[PDB]
Amino acid sequence: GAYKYLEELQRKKQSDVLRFLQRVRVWEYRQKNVIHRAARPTRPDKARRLGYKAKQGFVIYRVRVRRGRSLRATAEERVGRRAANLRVLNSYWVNQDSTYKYFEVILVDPQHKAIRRDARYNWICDPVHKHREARGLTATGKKSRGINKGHKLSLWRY
Amino acid sequence: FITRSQAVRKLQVSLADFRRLCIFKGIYPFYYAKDIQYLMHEPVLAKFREHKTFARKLTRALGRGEVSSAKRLEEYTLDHIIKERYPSFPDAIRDIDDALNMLFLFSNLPSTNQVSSKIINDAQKICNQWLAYVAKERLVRKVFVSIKGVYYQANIKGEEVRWLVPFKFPENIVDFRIMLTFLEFYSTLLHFVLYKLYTDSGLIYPPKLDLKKDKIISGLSSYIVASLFSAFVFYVSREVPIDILEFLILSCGGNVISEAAMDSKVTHQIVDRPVLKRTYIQPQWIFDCINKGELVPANKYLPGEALPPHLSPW
Amino acid sequence: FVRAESIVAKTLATSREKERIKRVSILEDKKAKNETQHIASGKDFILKDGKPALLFIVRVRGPLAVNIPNKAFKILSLLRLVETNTGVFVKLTKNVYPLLKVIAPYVVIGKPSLSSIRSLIQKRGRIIYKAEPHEIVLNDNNIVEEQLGDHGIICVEDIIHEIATMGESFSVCNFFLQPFKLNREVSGFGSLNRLRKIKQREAESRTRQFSNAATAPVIEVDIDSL
Amino acid sequence: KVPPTIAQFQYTLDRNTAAETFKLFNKYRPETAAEKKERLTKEAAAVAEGASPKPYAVKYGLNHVVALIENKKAKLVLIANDVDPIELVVFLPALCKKMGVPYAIVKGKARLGTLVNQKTSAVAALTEVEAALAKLVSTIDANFADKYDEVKKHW
RNA sequence: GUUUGACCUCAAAUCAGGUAGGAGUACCCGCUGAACUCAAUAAGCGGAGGAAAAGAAACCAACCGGGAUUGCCUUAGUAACGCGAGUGAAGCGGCAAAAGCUCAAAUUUGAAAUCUGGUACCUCGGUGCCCGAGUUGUAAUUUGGAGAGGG
RNA sequence: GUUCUUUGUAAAGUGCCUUCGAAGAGUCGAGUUGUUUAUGCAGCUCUAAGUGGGUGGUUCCAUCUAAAGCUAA
RNA sequence: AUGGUGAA
Repeated sequence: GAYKYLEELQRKKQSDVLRFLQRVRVWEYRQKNVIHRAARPTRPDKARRLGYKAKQGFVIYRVRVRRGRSLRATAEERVGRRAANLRVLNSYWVNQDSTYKYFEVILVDPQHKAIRRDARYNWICDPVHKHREARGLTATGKKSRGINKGHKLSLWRY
Repeated sequence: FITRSQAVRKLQVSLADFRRLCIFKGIYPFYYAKDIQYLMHEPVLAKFREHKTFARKLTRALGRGEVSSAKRLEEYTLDHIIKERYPSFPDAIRDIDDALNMLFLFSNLPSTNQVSSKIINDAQKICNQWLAYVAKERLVRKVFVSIKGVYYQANIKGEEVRWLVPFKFPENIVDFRIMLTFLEFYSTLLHFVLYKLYTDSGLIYPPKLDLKKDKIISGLSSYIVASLFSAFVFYVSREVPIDILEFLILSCGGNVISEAAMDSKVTHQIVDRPVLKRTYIQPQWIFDCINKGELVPANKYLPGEALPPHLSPW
Repeated sequence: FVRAESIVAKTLATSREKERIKRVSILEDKKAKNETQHIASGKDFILKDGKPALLFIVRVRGPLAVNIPNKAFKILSLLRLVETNTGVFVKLTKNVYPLLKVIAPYVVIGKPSLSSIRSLIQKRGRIIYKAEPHEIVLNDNNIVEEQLGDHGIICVEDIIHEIATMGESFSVCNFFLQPFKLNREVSGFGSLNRLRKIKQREAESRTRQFSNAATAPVIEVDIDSL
Repeated sequence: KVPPTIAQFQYTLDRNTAAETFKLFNKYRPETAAEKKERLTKEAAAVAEGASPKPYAVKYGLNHVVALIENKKAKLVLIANDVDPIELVVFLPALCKKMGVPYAIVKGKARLGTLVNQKTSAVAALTEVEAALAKLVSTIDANFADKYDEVKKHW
């Protein structure tokens, strides 16, 4: 599949092709608003391996955050604030700049009947998952919370 | 009240479709708001939008290719408007007197880029039913032979429709688009009017028709004042239109034999040539007799004699 | 500027048309001589003879843009059917019989009807005469009574009878009629017209087909189509 | 400045050869949803009242098109230039060259997809065909793969 | 063929189908965080449910191996630190309950087999039809305990 | 228990023979600067491997497959 | 110190 090659191509980010792509896309991202909808993910392999699908109900956003709290979590919270009715399942890096960093975030609509009608994603419609990014329950949030594995008063009646 | 442009913008419908909507409904002064509001609620707007969407989707398919999609995409009548403008059948008959002139004119127009052959065929066929019905109830009362044509007046339940029959000569060819909409509306009205008239006549509708006879004359002799010319049979010379003479005689109850049939009680022969070799009579005799029921003998209309002053019967 | 494909296609079509015309003419020359000893066929037949019969002919467009060939072009010029969608009535004869094959690919022929002839005459008609560029329609019979009528053809009905009954004045009237320019089928372009033309073109292949055989039966189709 | 690996597109097949390729591809347009549905309904009706050669169609889906590639099953590969994610198609010409498979580039992804029903197709390929495929492949080679074999140069 | 439509993007709707604000806040999840080492305490900010969170190992283990997560006893007031005031755990052991697993990942290509919306019937939905989403990937088949093709 | 349906060259499992046979990147890691009860997190330059890599103690051994996610008790 | 209140 193309993803097998896309992953390896994206691995060598310092390569000339990706260096040119990043500097081409940085200006386009800057000309856009702080938060704007993305028709398609610029890194389809990353999104697809992150559980994103092109079926109806899935929405890709992009957001710019100043450089210099975790940037990923801040971006997720910022996109969730504007996208109140959407759930920020996950986010990933796409481009970085000297003054700003760009992280792509994939949103899943729980109200859409398509998302509710499939068993592979209906779990996200539960009220427990509301504002998932707010509580830092995402991948970036869990990592920031330090949820690692391993080392890394009470009085009874008698 | 709102301006015509303001009303169009409110309806957000191009002027081409607004013309059709107004013709179907009728709006005029600058224009009263209530009429525009009533028009906006008409279902015809939805059908027009559907037609526009169909056209744009067809264009999309044609540009993309795969003509099969365009062919498969191919899968109405203003009945409600008829009731609104014609609350009752007598009202429709009353409005016929001026509405059907357009249809009768279109019945003889030539096919061109501005008018599809189907429209002309439908207009001609509508005449084949109108004349057939009129030749059974014998409602013809006037036959004024005017320069514009033979001004027929059929007593259609006492409204004396003033429909005019254009001459069979080529009608050499204005914005036909409005004329096309008027013709479509009049044909939609004619469908129901003819259905009602045929049902009233007691004949099963649609009745059978003969096509071999149509291939010979193509007209009233197919598709299956009144006391005049009872059982009379007339021979028509090569200088008269059979389409007009035959209809009047058939309505009167007689019969006609065409000279060009291969191109007895023969009381009269209609001839206009100065040379002749049956009671020879000019065509004016039949018209004069029908106009007043005179049933005057042939002595007053021998061929070659001075024509009498035919005053207009109105 | 014109792309190469057009020139090559025109050349290929012209070669085939010229070969077919030459073969048909050579076979007809031997058939007329009545030798009929080493040819495909000598008799003639029509399937769906050279006996008299009034037929209507319509000039159809196509085939591909073949340069005007001498034989067919001259034959059409005799009937002055160069313009597309033009038709004229001709008296069928044994001498005229090979002309059908000579100009078969460009025209369609058939047996008309009295009603069709009457409708065509009464609905269309030209009199290109008195500068005399006017295309005056048969508005009145006065022109027919004056210029015509020497042989007794005084009105339009007389012309109809002569055409249908093959009268003496058939040649005179037919030339005077200035044969009619029939309207084209679709007569449009744009959103609906493109699809309508594409749909109509399919019937052309199944109706206007040329077998190219030297002994091909005369192609005939009912004139009731139009 | 674009790197040598980029700008391989934009320089695409000529007008005449591109038109010939489009015409050839139109001869093997995959059955559309409506046609497939009606054919299946007809087959069901025939079976319900009272075994065919393998079909042929153009390959368009990127995943399965690449799957056919590397296996040497792709006789010809056609790629769009205006694809938004360039990385999806940057490596495709290189893979085709490495595997020894003819490849070509075209301008307009939508025009590429118009011959395969879908709105867009990015890339397209053919698995089977009658005999004009060899001539088209030779023309594409001599006009793009050998005439512009220096694509690795320039910037 | 200077006409055109597609695809991509940017806007509008008294258009149709949808959702977030606020309140409560004992418990819970993150940010920020003051003073008598005090204290990752209090207040403040944002978000949720009946529990929240975590949860099926890049874990602990140096054993004759255990084997999702969380609570209790014990480990233990021990290891360790500031050796000084004070802070301060964790494996193993016993108790109550135990459940599994899903996608990226290799060709469905002899058939995008997937699904949202509108409409006509019987209605926590199903059927036919139409459109749209989809190929820059929607169903089944595979999630390391491996797994797939065949006989 | 009672029933109307059960199906279409439809689905699954198991032992034998054979051929094939993937793994979450500005991520682990590393240096620094702030926080933390000398673990972790955060800003930042660098940022890689797949008979590879993470954690440990003895002359290199034991276990696991991270950088996606759901789950009552 | 935290969070508010008001004034010339």
